[PDB]
Amino acid sequence: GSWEIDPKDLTFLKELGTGQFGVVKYGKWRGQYDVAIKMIKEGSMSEDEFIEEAKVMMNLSHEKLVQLYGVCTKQRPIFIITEYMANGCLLNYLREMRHRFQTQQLLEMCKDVCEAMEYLESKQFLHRDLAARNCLVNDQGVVKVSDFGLSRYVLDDEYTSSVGSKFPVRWSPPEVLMYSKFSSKSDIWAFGVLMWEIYSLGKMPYERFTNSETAEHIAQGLRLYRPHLASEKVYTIMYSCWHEKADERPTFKILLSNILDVMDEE
Ligand SMILES: *CCC(=O)N(C)CCOc1c(N)ncnc1-c1cc(F)cc(NC(=O)c2ccc(C3CC3)cc2F)c1C
Ligand code: NA
Repeated sequence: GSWEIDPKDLTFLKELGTGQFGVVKYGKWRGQYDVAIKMIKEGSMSEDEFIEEAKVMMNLSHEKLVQLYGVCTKQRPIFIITEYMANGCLLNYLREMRHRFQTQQLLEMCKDVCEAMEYLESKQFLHRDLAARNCLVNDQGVVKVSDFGLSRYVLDDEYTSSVGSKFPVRWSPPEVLMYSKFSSKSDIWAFGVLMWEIYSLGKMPYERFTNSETAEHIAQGLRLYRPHLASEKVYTIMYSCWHEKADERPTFKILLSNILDVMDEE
């Protein structure tokens, strides 16, 4: 009935880990509904800017998005209440079950993310930090996209600056690195890297390079190799995401149609 949640309705049960804004806890809303509670660390977020734009994020609704339930702002620290995902982040899930993953399950993961991204693209809403660490897995093995657009409110120069140690260089196209030009085509690039993370079973992209060496090699035309579990058709799809020219990259609508074609073929 309102996006402002009463913190007295929340029960804190277990710490889930730490994100870009600090501690995130698992809990219950009104003792029944499972929730993730982000406890926004002091000085980690542009809180006023986030609160002013929160309603747009609140209205984003799709089955493949980790839902934003509401906020607790009449306090300090503020809370962000989200959908809880029982299997945690995709990156750790891939690493934990690595040699038990089948190619059909890997394709299904790509499809789930692609559907979420096709929806964000239709809303002209940028994720800005799409990667396996920012995708979550529910109890049914469904992959959902998490923390879309939250990148904009980070107060941490190491993360927001392209020359910073926490900036997601390995998921960034050249126009983001050089010109800070974010678009649905920069999310396309990150999605290609994410497909590679899925098919490589959670390997770090360009592991033999530093962040600076990655940016340099990519600018010179180097691309991620075909993972062992990726077929020629799967590699063609992820590779199409890495066109040097943003306008020559496919849309998420085109990517989804290509993923469904591979699914129907196998
Ligand atoms: C990858 C490891 C892992 O499993 N983690 C971090 C736990 C996932 O836990 C979780 C669950 N199970 N459901 C919903 N939400 C979470 C969650 C927990 C956590 F500790 C951190 C986060 N992520 C963030 O808070 C986060 C990360 C990155 C960014 C970048 C600026 C965009 C923002 C942000 F809020 C989650 C989602
Ligand atoms: Na192979």
